[PDB]
Amino acid sequence: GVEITEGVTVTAKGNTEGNTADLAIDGDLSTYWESSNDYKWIEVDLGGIYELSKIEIFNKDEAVYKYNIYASEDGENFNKIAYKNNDNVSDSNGNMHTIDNVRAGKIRIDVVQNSNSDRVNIAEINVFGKNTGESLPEKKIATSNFSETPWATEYEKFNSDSAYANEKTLNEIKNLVGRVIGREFKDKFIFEIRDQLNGNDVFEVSDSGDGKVLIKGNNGVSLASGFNYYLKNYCNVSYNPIMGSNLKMPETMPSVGERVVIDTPYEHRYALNFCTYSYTMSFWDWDQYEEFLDWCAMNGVNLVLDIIGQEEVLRRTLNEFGYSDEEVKEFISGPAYFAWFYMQNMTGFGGPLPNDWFEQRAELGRKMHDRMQSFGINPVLQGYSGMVPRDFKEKNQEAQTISQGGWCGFDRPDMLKTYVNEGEADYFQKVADVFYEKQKEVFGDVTNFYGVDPFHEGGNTGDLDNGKIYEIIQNKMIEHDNDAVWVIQNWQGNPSNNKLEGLTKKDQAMVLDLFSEVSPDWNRLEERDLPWIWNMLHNFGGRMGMDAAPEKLATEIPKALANSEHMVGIGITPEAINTNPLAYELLFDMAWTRDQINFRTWTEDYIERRYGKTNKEILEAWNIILDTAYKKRNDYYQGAAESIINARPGFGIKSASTWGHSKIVYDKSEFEKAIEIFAKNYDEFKDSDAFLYDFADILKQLLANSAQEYYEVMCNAYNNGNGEKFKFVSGKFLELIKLQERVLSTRPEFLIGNWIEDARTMLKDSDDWTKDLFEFNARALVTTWGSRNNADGGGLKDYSNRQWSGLTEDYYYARWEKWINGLQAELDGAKAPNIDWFKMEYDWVNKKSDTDKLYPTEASNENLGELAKIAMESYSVTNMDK
Ligand SMILES: CC(=O)N[C@H]1/C(=N/OC(=O)Nc2ccccc2)O[C@H](CO)[C@@H](O)[C@@H]1O
Ligand SMILES: [Ca+2]
Repeated sequence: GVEITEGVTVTAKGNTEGNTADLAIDGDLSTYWESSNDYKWIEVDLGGIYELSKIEIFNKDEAVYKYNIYASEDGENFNKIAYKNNDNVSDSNGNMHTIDNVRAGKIRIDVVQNSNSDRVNIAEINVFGKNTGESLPEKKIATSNFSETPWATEYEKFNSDSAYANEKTLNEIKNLVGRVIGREFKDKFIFEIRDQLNGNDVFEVSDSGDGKVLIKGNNGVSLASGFNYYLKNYCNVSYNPIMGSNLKMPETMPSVGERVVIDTPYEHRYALNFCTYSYTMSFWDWDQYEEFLDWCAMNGVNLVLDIIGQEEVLRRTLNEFGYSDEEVKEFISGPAYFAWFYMQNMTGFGGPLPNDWFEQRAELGRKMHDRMQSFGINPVLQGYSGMVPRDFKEKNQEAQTISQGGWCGFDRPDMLKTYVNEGEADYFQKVADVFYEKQKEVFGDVTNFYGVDPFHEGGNTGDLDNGKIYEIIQNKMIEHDNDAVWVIQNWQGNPSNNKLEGLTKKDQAMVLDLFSEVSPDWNRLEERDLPWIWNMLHNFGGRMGMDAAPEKLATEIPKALANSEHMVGIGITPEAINTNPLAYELLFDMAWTRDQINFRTWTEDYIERRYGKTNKEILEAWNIILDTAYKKRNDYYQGAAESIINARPGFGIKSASTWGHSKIVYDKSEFEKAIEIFAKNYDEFKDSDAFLYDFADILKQLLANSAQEYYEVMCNAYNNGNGEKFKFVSGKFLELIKLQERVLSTRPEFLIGNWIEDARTMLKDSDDWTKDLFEFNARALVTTWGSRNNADGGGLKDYSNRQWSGLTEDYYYARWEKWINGLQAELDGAKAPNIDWFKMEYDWVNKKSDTDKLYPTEASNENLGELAKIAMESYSVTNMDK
């Protein structure tokens, strides 16, 4: 050994009674620790630093277990030293793991799998090593106050000094040019501040007289919109840092000709759903955020949801009410779940966050507010409605809370009673006062716009009056910022008129009609004289598929402007920004007109600048897309139609996610014609990346569509009990998925490995524990979402399903192959079992890039034209009989 038989202790973050953590180290094989929740790990302190040579683990039974062992010599960093990932059963002899004489004062054992239960266990753990004579070192989470930073000095300088602020802005608009099209095009522009045009945001583009482009605008985003206007209408250039670009500039800067002056009737152009921060932006670095804000300003956006670094604000707030930093970390979710954590739906899951997290994200948020200030983009910060942890009373006995029940199998945080009786302590007032103060401490006065949404998708209003709740929440927000505007989401008829009528100051609230392009609900808001924004939702969960509503955008936005007195803006509220760039380009365009436009000729113009060129055939393919996947519909529907490939296998499947659809409302063979045309023009257009993007989009749409048809043939073949029929069609079905995987390999944005690597690398000098945990977050979100009770009982299984390379191969295909094998076995042998899908899915979720399989961050050289012809030939609906 030698075995460390003394001074060793252990902690855990949950257990089923009375299977406490100490039962893992009590020398007794008949006693065990057992997990109760999603913290499936224990932490052994060794009473000093040892050089470990061996670690021995015993489980309570003969099930197959999988786990990862991490160690620390500094008490801060936990690095992986051992793991079990083989399918061998536990037995009476235990598992012995050799350690490379690694210095360790603490150990973590994360038992990520148990073949017999959702719940995990360690009966005993023995650690063998050589005592170093040393002891683990002492360090507390500490963050800077905004006012004490270079950010505050800069922020105030912009605020007080007009000439400085203008210089800063103009220089930023110029840096934007250098980032977007290249440094060599920067001095080809002259940027000027002008006034508003009758109280409206405005830009101008004209010729300087010496071959440069002169652009005027009342602020940053107006300038960047003039820049984009020039690129789009004169340079035939189209920028989308997420969904494909044409950035090929002419040899000479083209002349503007006659001067243009373009204003917008809208006070706000809005961007972001709480969900975007999770489904898309979870693992974004500053570079990705910088890109995004350039694209924002260029698209006219001046109002943007901002929850970056809100974990520090909450930490400082909770610290005042009896919570340690560790307890705060247990409250807050992991980095993929902030959407539903800030919307009061869930706690804990994916966590705990590393100690490093707090400072890094406060800094990222300060960085973002600096650029936003330069552009004149208002962030929407956080308001406070009463959200507290479920043990808030234990720590603050006089506090009055309301249990909020569950959300999709998760426990919702409590909610402080917004008001109490006389003679009762008012903890809404105490905690709200701290919250707004700590939010100032972390970021300063950066905005008058605050977002909070009590009772989002459920909860419980207890004994309280609905209107009185919304009266007090607003009054309190205005208390700490007299100019405050409470940004309120409008989702599925909530908040009701009765909550909304509680708003005593209508000017200081702004309601986001979240789903205005499928299900508008602004009439109720307009009738109550409430300022409101018209929003395109479009995207649910980052689910992919050809789908957009260009005609409604072209018509309904200007029509709403004319039919109303309280529409203060338009915007986007997608759950992910990863799909259908047409929709988002058209919506932000609709801000700069009071008249309806022609969606058909708009598209004709759009595709030319996107591909860099156009022709008769490419146009007619896009008309086919407009006539099919993009055709105006009048039904209710959430998201693009879902692919059967991404569905949990079975009979009578009508979607992949619980409240989704797989119904194709257009003619499939008609849509396939677009792919024929794209393939026919491939060689001419392959120099365009945005063309390849769209080709991959419609081609993977073609194969999703045909897969559905093939699935029904093979289902009919089994239900008719033969047989070698089934083998054939089931085999052609799996072959189709293998072709799909090749299609998806062509796009960097469709690679699972990019999502995952971004998770593992988003902070620097992270230990293996943090990287592994963040990869858990990335895997789980796009698949099971949560654990068994969240995936199954909760309805969240495959909610965020992705048509992604690697994921399709190792997860979607694998599910379908097992089920086929399957039915075949029976049809020949009998009979086919019930497959416990979650088990199989969570197997993949818990795999790690460094020990299991590293997914590529690099696209393939596969030929889409060629791939398209293979699709038309063998895997199409058009040729489906042959
Ligand atoms: C799981 C998830 O992300 N659900 C989101 C969500 N789900 O909406 C649905 O697709 N449908 C659905 C919503 C409520 C009840 C049943 C289905 O939309 C809301 C607004 O975009 C978000 O606030 C919810 O977080
Ligand atoms: Ca024991």
